[PDB]
Amino acid sequence: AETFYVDGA
Amino acid sequence: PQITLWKRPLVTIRIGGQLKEALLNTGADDTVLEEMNLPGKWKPKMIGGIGGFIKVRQYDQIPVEICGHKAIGTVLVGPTPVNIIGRNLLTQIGCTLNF
Amino acid sequence: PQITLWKRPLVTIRIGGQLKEALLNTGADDTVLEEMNLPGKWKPKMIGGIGGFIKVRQYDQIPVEICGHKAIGTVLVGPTPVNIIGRNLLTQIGCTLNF
Repeated sequence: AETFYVDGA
Repeated sequence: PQITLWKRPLVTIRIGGQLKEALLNTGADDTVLEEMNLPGKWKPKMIGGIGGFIKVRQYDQIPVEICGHKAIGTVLVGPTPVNIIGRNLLTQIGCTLNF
Repeated sequence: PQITLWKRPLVTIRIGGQLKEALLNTGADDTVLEEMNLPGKWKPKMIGGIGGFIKVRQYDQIPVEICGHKAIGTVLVGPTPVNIIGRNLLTQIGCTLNF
């Protein structure tokens, strides 16, 4: 599936 | 409203005059939208995810309406498969996680 | 409890008799943990996100305690940048988004 973790760094 | 998580939490948002479908993402620090021609000055930025990093364009103080809830802040634009509403905007509409 | 989003929503989880810190992620369909050993047989799988896809190990029916609440489901293990609790387990503990 899709794991949309987003690191703002 | 109260949103269950049986399916992806997608809601309608308004930005740059256009209405789009976006994912309410507590796992994203920033808001990232699919490629679109927004007017204005922007700065380059790299954001990381599962798999790696991608280059995006950063625009500041962009008005965004989420389910009739007005917000304004930073929006990143780049090659993402889905529109993502991150914590920077979620906090603005009083969104919380409850269990 | 009710969790605000000014900071990343991290909580303590217990799995395989160990304690770890994980991110409550409404933007993830599944739960993916950093490489660790887990009892049982695992099947190779691939999941995708912002910077492409990665290869993970899939374990089924794994008990996971999240902030004291019990869940038993599929847990993916691989090179994820951070421990992620996805919708598959968030629904089990009755988690919802509210605003």
